[PDB]
Amino acid sequence: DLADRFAELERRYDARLGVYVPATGTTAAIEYRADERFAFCSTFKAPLVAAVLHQNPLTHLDKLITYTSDDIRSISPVAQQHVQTGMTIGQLCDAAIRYSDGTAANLLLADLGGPGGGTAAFTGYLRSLGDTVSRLDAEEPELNRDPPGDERDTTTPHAIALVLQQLVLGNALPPDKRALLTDWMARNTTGAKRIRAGFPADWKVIDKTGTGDYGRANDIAVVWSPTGVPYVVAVMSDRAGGGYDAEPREALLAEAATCVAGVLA
Amino acid sequence: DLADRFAELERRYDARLGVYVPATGTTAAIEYRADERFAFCSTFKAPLVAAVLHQNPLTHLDKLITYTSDDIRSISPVAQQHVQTGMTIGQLCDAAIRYSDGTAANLLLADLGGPGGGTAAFTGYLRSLGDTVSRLDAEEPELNRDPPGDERDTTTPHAIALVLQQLVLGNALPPDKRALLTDWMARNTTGAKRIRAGFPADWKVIDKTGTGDYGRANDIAVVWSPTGVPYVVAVMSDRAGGGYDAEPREALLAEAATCVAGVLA
Amino acid sequence: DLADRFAELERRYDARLGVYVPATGTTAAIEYRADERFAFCSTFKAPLVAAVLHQNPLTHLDKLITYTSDDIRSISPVAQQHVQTGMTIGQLCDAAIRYSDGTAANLLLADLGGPGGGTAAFTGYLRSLGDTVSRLDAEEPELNRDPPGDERDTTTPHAIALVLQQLVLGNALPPDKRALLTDWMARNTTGAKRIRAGFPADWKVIDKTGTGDYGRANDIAVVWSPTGVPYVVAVMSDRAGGGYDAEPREALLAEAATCVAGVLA
Amino acid sequence: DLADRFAELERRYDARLGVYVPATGTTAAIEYRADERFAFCSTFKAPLVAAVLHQNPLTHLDKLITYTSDDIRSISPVAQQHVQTGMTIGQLCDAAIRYSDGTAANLLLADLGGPGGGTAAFTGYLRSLGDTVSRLDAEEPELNRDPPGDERDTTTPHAIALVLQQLVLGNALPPDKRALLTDWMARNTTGAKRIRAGFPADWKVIDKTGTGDYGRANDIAVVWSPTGVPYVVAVMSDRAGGGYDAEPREALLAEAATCVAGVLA
Ligand SMILES: *C(=O)/C=C/N[C@@H](C(=O)O)C(C)(C)S(=O)O
Ligand SMILES: *C(=O)/C=C/N[C@@H](C(=O)O)C(C)(C)S(=O)O
Ligand SMILES: *C(=O)/C=C/N[C@@H](C(=O)O)C(C)(C)S(=O)O
Ligand SMILES: *C(=O)/C=C/N[C@@H](C(=O)O)C(C)(C)S(=O)O
Repeated sequence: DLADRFAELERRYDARLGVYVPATGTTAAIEYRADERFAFCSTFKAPLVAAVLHQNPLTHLDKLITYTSDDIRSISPVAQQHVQTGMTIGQLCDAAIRYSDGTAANLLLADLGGPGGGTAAFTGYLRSLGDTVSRLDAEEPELNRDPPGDERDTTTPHAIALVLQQLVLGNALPPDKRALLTDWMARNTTGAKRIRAGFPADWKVIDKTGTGDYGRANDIAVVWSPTGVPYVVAVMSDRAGGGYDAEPREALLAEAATCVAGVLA
Repeated sequence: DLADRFAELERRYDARLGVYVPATGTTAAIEYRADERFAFCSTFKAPLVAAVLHQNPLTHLDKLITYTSDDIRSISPVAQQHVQTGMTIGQLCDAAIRYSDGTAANLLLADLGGPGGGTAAFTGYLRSLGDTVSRLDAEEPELNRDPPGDERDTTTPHAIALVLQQLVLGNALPPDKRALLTDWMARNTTGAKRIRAGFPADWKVIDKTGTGDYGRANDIAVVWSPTGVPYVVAVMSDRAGGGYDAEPREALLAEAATCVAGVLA
Repeated sequence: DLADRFAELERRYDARLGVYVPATGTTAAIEYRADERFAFCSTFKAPLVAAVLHQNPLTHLDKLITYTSDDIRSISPVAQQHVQTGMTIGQLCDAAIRYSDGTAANLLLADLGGPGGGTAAFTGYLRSLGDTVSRLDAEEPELNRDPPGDERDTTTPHAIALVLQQLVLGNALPPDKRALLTDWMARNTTGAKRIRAGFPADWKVIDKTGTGDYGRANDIAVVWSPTGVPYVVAVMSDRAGGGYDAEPREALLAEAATCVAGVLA
Repeated sequence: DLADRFAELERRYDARLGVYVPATGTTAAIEYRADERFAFCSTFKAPLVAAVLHQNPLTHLDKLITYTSDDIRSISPVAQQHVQTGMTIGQLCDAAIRYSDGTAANLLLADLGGPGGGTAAFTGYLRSLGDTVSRLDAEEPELNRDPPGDERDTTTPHAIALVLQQLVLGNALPPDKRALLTDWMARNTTGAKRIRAGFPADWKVIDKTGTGDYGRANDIAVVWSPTGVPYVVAVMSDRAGGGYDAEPREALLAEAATCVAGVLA
């Protein structure tokens, strides 16, 4: 009967809440709008880094990439400060995950190559991981402002949680590459008020946030209980009824994570 | 059903969980063995300090009390450093709440005066708050050693929660005296791994812990939601099956408070 | 003295360092190459929006400005996503201060009006604050790429400090317009590795950075001691011996700010 | 001329200040009352843990130590909650450093073995490292209330900084034991408003604090530059002119640390 509390949070925040938690040997899966489509936003930056790491040897992280002023089309708090110096693949992976750097994600997508600047190649990496519903059709910041009902650049809480499970807890990556992604998400600096704020301090939380227009605000995370049991939590939400200028509500994601924590205790 | 999760941690930690959260205008009351009798242990020092504040004026806190080395009976991290100087009533209140000092509580009990070192006077104060169930018959450290089934020095999560609601949230004390009591519990240094560990960091938590033999571990608390809504959480537990030297499981209290936080979210 | 440490980092980083801390009532004035001219770079946007605040009332902030793709010339993380909808006056101020948007600054210069994109109007506001030395002649991205020795688009560490002192601590703007200017500089997102990284955490730091070619890296800041004492710190630097594409060294600005924080404590 | 700022801090805070920083290869040695005697306070718990580490193998840290209520003679936030279950030697080393547990330090002194609870063995360990000035004669908390002028339980900022240098940067311990002591001092929870508050955030600071009567406030630490250069900072202070109940001033230690940070920059 956890769907009642989730439905009450939707009424309180005027939002559509989507929550999925994969099942464990001891607990059942938590599902609220798990198979509904929400916008990817910056949450695609976590499997994108894994895609770059998967198709390249570890030595590729030192390849320097140079870009111009016209490449910075969205908020890039790190790419903005290295236009003259350039950036390696590893620095692009660090900025895309920890600071949600918009330009870093577009260069990482271009590093994947192929049509669409790497969007079709990234979606192919999800299909190889069993993901059958997610899709990425544009770059930043276009993928954030898709109209409601448009299935472009959307995923499901059920789909993105399984992808995050194989990248961190599964064997989709070797231990050396998987340890790089886990450390990057563990030091994320944009999710202090989302899933991290809903879980107690003794719980470990690595995450990658995502914000867009129409009040969109998601956060995919892997949590560790104080005893050490790992759970994957996928929380996504939008407020498309409020319009394009709808303000996201980070408290809804923090409140939903507090509901999930009581069930996982 | 929260009672099912409240019935698993008993089997998981081999304990007897007692939870009570007084109902508010928006939320219902959380009950699990709420009317079952649990030992006061060191939690009685919260209504004990409020008793001294109730009968005595503000200037009574500056009254010095002397004591010899014979009066130090239980754990007294502060009393073992003022045997030559003595402590004023205010210091004994600060030591009894924040550090759970055993000798300070015995001195505050004798400060109430009466039969048995101020125990009957203490129970008499509990009766004025409408609590006719709880009782205190012994002094430190004998009240922690009462065998199970015995009703001496016992209380219930139902009756101690309403008492804390009257003292901290109600009008049991005038505002200037109530501000002093809340500050001491807000700076408690013995409850980091109990209710404070089970609630998210953005929740304010004041508490007074209680430990004892037979695996007794209690924590009565008044928590505040990130929006400012106040609740009262009373969690008590023991493991009488493990014998006299049963080990108290602090993780059971912290894990129980997370369940309460989920429903209260 | 401080001048010898200020003469060491220049050798450590192969740069030309310029510091100025205007004297307050308590301590003296820290000066090192204070009157030597350094490039304005993106630091001119701090007094720019203050000029737009001064000669227009508060209702002018709501004025909409429509622009095309050809107007995007320098880096513009915020201005590049509002080509169809346009931006307001206040939105251009927030983007030019917090994100150092080049397009927003070139539009703010045009909003002040006048000849040559209104650069003389900008300097037409500096002498009114007493600044005789500083000058601005070009728009982005041309003011950043002036050759060394040229005096166009230059100020001095002595010249832009007292203006920042007048604009944050003096009486240059009314309180209604002062609150907005200070808030925008406190939420700056382009200078976490400069003066902010040099001062301890308990020091409030508002700033507006500036970076350009020839290894030019500036940061003007108003810091507050843990006790509430305000100070104006202006650190400008270039590397005019390494070519047009010399790498700017942010570490020198953070080390110089630490060398300023020592005497101020 | 850095001794001029240390004197003004002595004048402003009404306290005697002791500061020593051992000279590295690039910088010189910073001294201010470095050879004067200051009380040990809780700073002796850093070499005490290293003493137990040095005299015993790694698996000795798993030995369970049991104690009674009488062993809690000072503030012991960790030992007070483990009277029933007991504490291992590894847990005693953690609590003595991170939480400055009083009972844990006394038990570790007994683990060293020797006359008067093992204080003669701890002093002998300091003589082994080359320290011929420091001395420990009392236990907790008697070593904190010594009168001014007494050499009992005192060291010097010059001697304690050289002891801490070999224990962390030197090779007084093998890398396995040395990594445990460094990790414990890195996660200290009692020095937030002392040396840590005086250094920029991008400097890594491990430390152990000390506080006692007569306004005594010490903090020994090892800091790391943003580039990775290590320095040892020993800051001690008292206010013995203010009497037994003289309040300590943590801001004096934080302000003196900011002066050292600017010189080491
Ligand atoms: C994730 O990829 C984020 C984009 N950032 C959003 C934000 O809330 O800052 C936008 C859509 C507003 S942006 O293009 O900066
Ligand atoms: C508060 O009054 C005390 C509970 N005392 C326990 C403790 O953990 O300190 C005992 C059982 C150890 S005690 O009889 O002091
Ligand atoms: C102020 O806003 C500065 C722009 N300066 C440079 C920068 O790194 O941001 C450039 C390279 C964009 S300048 O191109 O002419
Ligand atoms: C280590 O230096 C401290 C022991 N405790 C002191 C403190 O300030 O925490 C005292 C002075 C309170 S004590 O004598 O326990």
